[PDB]
Amino acid sequence: MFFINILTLLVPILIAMAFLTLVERKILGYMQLRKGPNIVGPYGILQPFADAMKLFMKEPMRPLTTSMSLFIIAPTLSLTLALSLWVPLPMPHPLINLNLGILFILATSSLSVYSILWSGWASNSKYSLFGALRAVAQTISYEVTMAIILLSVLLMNGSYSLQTLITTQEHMWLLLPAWPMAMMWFISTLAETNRAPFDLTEGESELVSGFNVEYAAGPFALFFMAEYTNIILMNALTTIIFLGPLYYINLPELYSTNFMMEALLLSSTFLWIRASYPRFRYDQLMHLLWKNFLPLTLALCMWHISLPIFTAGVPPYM
Amino acid sequence: MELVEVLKRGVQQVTGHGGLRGLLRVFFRANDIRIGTLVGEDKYGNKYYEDNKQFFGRHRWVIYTTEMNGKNTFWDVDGSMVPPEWHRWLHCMTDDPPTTNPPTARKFIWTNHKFNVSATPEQYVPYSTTRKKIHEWVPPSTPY
Amino acid sequence: TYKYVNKKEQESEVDMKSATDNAARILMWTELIRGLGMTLSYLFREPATINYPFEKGPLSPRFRGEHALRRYPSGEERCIACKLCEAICPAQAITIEAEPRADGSRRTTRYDIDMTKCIYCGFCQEACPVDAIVEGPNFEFSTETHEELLYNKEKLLNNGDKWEAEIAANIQADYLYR
Amino acid sequence: SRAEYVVTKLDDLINWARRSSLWPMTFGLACCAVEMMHMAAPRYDMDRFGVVFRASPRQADVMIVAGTLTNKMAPALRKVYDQMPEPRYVVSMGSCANGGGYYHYSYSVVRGCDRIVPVDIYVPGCPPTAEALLYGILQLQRKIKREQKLKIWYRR
Amino acid sequence: REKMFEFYERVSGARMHAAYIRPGGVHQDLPLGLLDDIYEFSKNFSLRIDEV
Amino acid sequence: MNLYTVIFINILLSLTLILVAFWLPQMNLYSEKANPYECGFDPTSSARLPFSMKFFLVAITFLLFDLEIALLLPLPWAIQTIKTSTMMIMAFILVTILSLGLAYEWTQKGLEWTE
Amino acid sequence: ASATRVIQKLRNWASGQDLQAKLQLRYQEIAKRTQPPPKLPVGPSHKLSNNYYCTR
Amino acid sequence: MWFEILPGLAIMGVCLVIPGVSTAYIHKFTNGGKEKRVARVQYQWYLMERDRRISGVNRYYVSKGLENI
Ligand SMILES: CCCCCCCCCCCCO[C@@H]1O[C@H](CO)[C@@H](O[C@H]2O[C@H](CO)[C@@H](O)[C@H](O)[C@H]2O)[C@H](O)[C@H]1O
Ligand SMILES: C/C=C(/C)[C@H](O)[C@H](C)/C=C(C)/C=C/C/C(C)=C/Cc1[nH]c(OC)c(OC)c(=O)c1C
Ligand code: SF4
Ligand code: SF4
Ligand code: SF4
Repeated sequence: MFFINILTLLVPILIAMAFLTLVERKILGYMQLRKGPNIVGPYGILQPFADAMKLFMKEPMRPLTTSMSLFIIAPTLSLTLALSLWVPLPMPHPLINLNLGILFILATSSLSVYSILWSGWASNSKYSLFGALRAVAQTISYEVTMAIILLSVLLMNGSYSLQTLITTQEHMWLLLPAWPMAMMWFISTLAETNRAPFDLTEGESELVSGFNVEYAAGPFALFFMAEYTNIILMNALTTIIFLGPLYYINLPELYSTNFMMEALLLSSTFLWIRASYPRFRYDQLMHLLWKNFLPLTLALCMWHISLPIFTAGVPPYM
Repeated sequence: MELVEVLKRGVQQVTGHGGLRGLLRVFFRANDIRIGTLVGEDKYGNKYYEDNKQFFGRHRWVIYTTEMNGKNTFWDVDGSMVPPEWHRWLHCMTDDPPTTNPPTARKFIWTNHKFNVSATPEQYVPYSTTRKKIHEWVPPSTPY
Repeated sequence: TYKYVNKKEQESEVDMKSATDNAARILMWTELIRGLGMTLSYLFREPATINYPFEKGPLSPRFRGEHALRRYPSGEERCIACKLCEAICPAQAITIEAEPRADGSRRTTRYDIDMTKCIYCGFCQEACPVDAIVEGPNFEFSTETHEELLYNKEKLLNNGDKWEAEIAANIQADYLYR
Repeated sequence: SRAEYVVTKLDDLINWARRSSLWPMTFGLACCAVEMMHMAAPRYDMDRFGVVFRASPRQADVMIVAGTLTNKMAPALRKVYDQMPEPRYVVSMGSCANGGGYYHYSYSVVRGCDRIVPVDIYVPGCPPTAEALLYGILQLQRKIKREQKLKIWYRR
Repeated sequence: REKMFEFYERVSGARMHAAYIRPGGVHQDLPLGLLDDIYEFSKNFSLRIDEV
Repeated sequence: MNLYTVIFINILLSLTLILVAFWLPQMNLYSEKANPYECGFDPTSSARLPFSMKFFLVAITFLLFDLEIALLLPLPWAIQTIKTSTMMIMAFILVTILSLGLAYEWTQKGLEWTE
Repeated sequence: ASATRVIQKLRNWASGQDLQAKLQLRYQEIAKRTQPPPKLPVGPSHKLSNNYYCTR
Repeated sequence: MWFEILPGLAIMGVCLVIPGVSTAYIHKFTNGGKEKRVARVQYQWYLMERDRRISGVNRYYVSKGLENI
């Protein structure tokens, strides 16, 4: 009965990941005054499945200069960590209930940067090495602020358990007492997931395709499934943390439906953002995060350390 | 209110193709279920519609026949299947359909259109249309 | 007369009213929200797409497309092998041979257009004194082999008979501009 | 037979996936590449056929030769074509690519991209209108639809 | 640009390579009704520049 | 045990898709296909040569700040102490010297990338 | 043009412009695709006299 | 038009609700119609182990009330 419960997590997520590729191509379409896919199936609904099938019948590439062990490991790691980020998410009851879920999300997210690094390095190509060394630069940019932002929000929550955020937001979104951190949190998630205007590791304009330039076929498909799963998860995580869905102990179906509506809406804003802005320069990404966000995040960390103290609003341990 | 008018046009388009079979046939062949005015039809079976309220470029369109010259074109439609009389109207090179301004008849004009025959056994094959230039000597057929 | 695109240094003083506006611009990302608005407005505009191949892009009667050899209303070929289309062709795309016919007429035994040399300039259409060679309105004639794009006389006369109904009306709509 | 029938429908299945996802390589040479950008423009929106431009030849299915191929660029065009994973298709677009075009007699021009790579579809014009290229692209999908790889494997 | 290509085609018959300006003048005169369409496009084009 | 099961299931899917990708397609290997990519021309040198890091000082400053995260992450448990004055004073100082350290590096052109 | 008045208000406000007055799409204000025949004028050397070529 | 985006946006929506609803129900189906007991601290884990021992069927979720004394 637990195996059936994995099915009803990993399969709906994978289906939802695929259609995000369709929603991306049609929202980008209509925002660009065109229609996006709409021939492959009714309104393109079969277009995601065509792309998947075609990619797994495409010849896979084994470049002569490549380090095969890491070349193969990297896409496999990418998609594993994308699916593993989901098992602790409470919706409103998580598949795996962890006391330090927030750290499991932080630690799993960091380890997924090594799929970019190892793949790029293992390709033994100049454009793939440029892409990898932007993954290093991008992580050094957003890592420090992203952890501290979480610390600030969790001092109103009382613990690193994700399931306790449901109870913190019983009467109010954390977005209100924390909208400065949500603004900084949201931009971090665009950097965490290599999403425009921060698609610097890929960055088709400057690097031909960045880290995955030497990847074709099914191995390259796994990288994308990982990229789009993370988009849903990071916005799903942002919905739990800051936009707490309605939770009634008698209507757990209500929390999921409301959780989905806000997660879909936030996922759309990622697609909305990609259609609206030019791409950052990856040196300027560091300056954004270290010279703007970091000074503000440290101050808000000190604000939220003191805030429960001088209002006697310390969250409970349990 | 306006939202209801929109659903009115939506219903009117869903039921305006003659049954469920009609709506599925048009929707999966053209991926479009608008309701134009039938402007005419050709000897091959293409139907020509128009709606001048649409913006220039979608105000005229053709639903290709499902069988032309013995080929099955239920799914395989290509723009070369429009004959030359409608080719001019369909491309907005004029303003009046052939049903009201027919082309001048000629005895050499093709009666039966022919679409792109590339890849098929009807395909054109180039060759030289001149005759031999240098004529060779023919030896006697007898001993000397 | 000239104008400055990026000059504005008629420096004003930063009022507390104005400084707080600069800060709200920077902290609240206001100009970046304006850009999000412009792409949101486009989402609710009707797309400019047309439903090809069921809908076609507009064309004019002058459109320079596929070539064709025309006839007179009696069915006689218009081409008299003058070779002026050949002398003008910028691409040397036309090859012609001629001789007296069986009835004595001046007619071509060969007439080729290598449609892979042609630049579709329409100059042959202008040079022809009897409207024999024209560029019809066809543009959907891509092939699966190079050799199918070397048109000899039979192919070009066949295009003439295929498209005459439409060619004749385009000349009727445009010859007065020529 | 039953197996020969099943192989036929499996053939349609794999073809359909390749017909419905053609990813041309971001790659144009001269003025013909401007009309290829118009086919991507809103009016024609090749994306609605499942046609997405991808920069890397590893991720690309189709190479559209959209402009003149000079001798200096001939080896490089072949190299990016070799690096395309198979199956892979070439659309030759324009007189320059088709056979040299306006530069057929130039000392520096390859008289047709089909001396360098195998070409599937030839699109005439200088340039072909975006619809002409679109007709050619859709004529490549029908060519794939006629593919019979699985059935031929069965009869080997 | 797709609309400006329409003005190129209505005078010359080609969307891009018009071959329309020639030593001594232009090849053909404007077709009737072309200046209205150029004017209709021009009255709206500054809004397009504004959006960009 | 559940958390071990769900992750093997994740790994097996990633493995299973990896095997299908390599043994399902029809592969035609030759030298010119499997050479590295570099925009159509041959690479002029291997990609394993040194690649100068213009942000190296920020890289090692990330390490120092990374460990200063490890000191602030116990705070959610620390605000449960009776010695609230102490907990708060230590917290304020810790964040303030991280800020003072950051200001010094910022003013020393330390955040600037080496040209 | 076919857009409801609610979506017109939404997209006018989001853009900050009056889109309805200046639409990207073309409807009826275009020229008719079949115009009457022209009658183009001759040039200044279409005279019958006083028009020797060597003087121009 | 823009509402043609909805068919895919609606599929994605249904997909994202199956995880939450299926997990909530599966927990009730494997825990006697009750929420899966959460054990954050050792004390709560002790209560589950005691409940497992006094149930009589070696399942912590088979509660015994005043019927049993
Ligand atoms: C070199 C870096 C230095 C920069 C950083 C300096 C930080 C200095 C912070 C000083 C703030 C301490 O603020 C101090 O908080 C404590 C407890 O929180 C308050 O103390 C009060 O509350 C505590 C419990 O909370 C009671 O037990 C106590 O009797 C009462 O006095 C003090 O009234 C207040 O003055
Ligand atoms: C990003 C993805 C997409 C789908 C985009 O929408 C479009 C379709 C891709 C574009 C823009 C280019 C595609 C191929 C290519 C490399 C063209 C050559 C080119 N490119 C030019 O500029 C960009 C020129 O500028 C004067 C040129 O002369 C030439 C010759
Ligand atoms: S259109 Fe130009 S290039 Fe083509 S055949 Fe005529 S004169 Fe030659
Ligand atoms: S087609 Fe016209 S120009 Fe060419 S040879 Fe014949 S008559 Fe002369
Ligand atoms: S065929 Fe004509 S349009 Fe195309 S590249 Fe050559 S010169 Fe340019």
